[PDB]
Amino acid sequence: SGNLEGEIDISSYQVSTEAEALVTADMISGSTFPSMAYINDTTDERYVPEIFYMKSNEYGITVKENAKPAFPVDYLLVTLTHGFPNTDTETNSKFVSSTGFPWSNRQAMGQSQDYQELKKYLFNVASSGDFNLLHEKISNFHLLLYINSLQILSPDEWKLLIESAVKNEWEESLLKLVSSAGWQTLVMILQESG
Amino acid sequence: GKKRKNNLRNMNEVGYDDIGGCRKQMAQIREMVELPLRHPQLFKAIGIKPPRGVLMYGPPGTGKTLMARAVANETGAFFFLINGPEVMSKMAGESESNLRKAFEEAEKNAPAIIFIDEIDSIAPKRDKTNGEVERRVVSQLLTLMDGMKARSNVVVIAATNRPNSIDPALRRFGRFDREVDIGIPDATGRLEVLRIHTKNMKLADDVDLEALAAETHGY
Ligand SMILES: Nc1ncnc2c1ncn2[C@@H]1O[C@H](COP(=O)(O)OP(=O)(O)OP(=O)(O)O)[C@@H](O)[C@H]1O
Repeated sequence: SGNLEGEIDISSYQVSTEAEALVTADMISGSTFPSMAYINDTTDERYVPEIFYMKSNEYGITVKENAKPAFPVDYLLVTLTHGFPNTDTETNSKFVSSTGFPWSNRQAMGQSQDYQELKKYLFNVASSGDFNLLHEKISNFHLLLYINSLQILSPDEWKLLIESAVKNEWEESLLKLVSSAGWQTLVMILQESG
Repeated sequence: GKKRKNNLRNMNEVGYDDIGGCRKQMAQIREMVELPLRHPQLFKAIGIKPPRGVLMYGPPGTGKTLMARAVANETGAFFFLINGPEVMSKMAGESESNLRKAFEEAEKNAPAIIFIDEIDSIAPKRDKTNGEVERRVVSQLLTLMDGMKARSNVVVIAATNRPNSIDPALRRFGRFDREVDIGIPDATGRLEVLRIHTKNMKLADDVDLEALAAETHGY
């Protein structure tokens, strides 16, 4: 949403265990006031008792106020803290990716996964070698999902592909995959396709 | 005119002319309140520390509040009123805040007068102070009065029904040390009260206010 200074900061939250148990029995709904949540009625299926929200006043005394019409939702939240891994290169990530092959269903923009994009992204590396370059091009989450959806490779071929793309020891598995018949057919058709 | 003064001449419109039949106690309270505030130079010249607290008491309906308000208005000093009930009706932990405010505001606007009406309802006899809130409020009042010695040109007046209804700790040096007793008036006082009250009624020709004053005893 953005911080107090006008940036694109990010915040993480988590609803309490009673809000989780309140919504299951309906009993709550959004209100025209953004900060306050409404309360439903005692119909013939759902029975809602009187709801009190407890707060402490400036004099250190807990005060219970009936809130049938609406109550603030700040009593139904717990705040987490986000962050990023230190600049020290630990490289415990599962993918050197997120910049390349287009993501999931973004058809609204020009990001439309298709055979042409594969032919332009994952073909020059497969036409030259440099197994390291091929590995760093093959370790894209969305690329793996897309090739799986293509269903050209059989389940065992895809299992060895994922373990080649996500496991720290991939030389032998990468060689087996690139030598596999399924991968050979995939690359051949990809080259033939325009 | 009168009272710092038709222009020069509803509880801020009371003066010494709205009180009758209490010359002695009125003189006592005046000489105890006006002089420290109106003329603080006398005490500086003679090198004494005028007493601060004043404790009026008497049967209800004797005009204690009337006298306090009249003196406050005549002195022309910042007047702050404290009522025992309304202070004691606040939520727990807020009565002490109200007392602290009252006293800080009075100090910051010296000269000032603080009138604690019905003080026996917030600092009752120690036997009757059964409860954490009662003890806390009594202690806050005692602390405020003790810390007032540094404060100057501030006078505290308290009104109670009997001397034996307030906490005994309030009647010591540096606290409500001066005391005043209001009694029922005599025939002359009752006649003065009747003339004060019946100064707007459409009395008939055959009125004998002297006869009423003679007949009305214990009023
Ligand atoms: N000389 C007088 N003495 C007493 N009361 C008088 C006198 N002249 C008028 N009154 C009227 O008598 C009534 C006195 O009520 P007042 O509130 O002053 O008495 P109180 O019981 O001592 O006060 P409180 O409970 O506020 O401390 C008021 O109506 C006042 O106007």
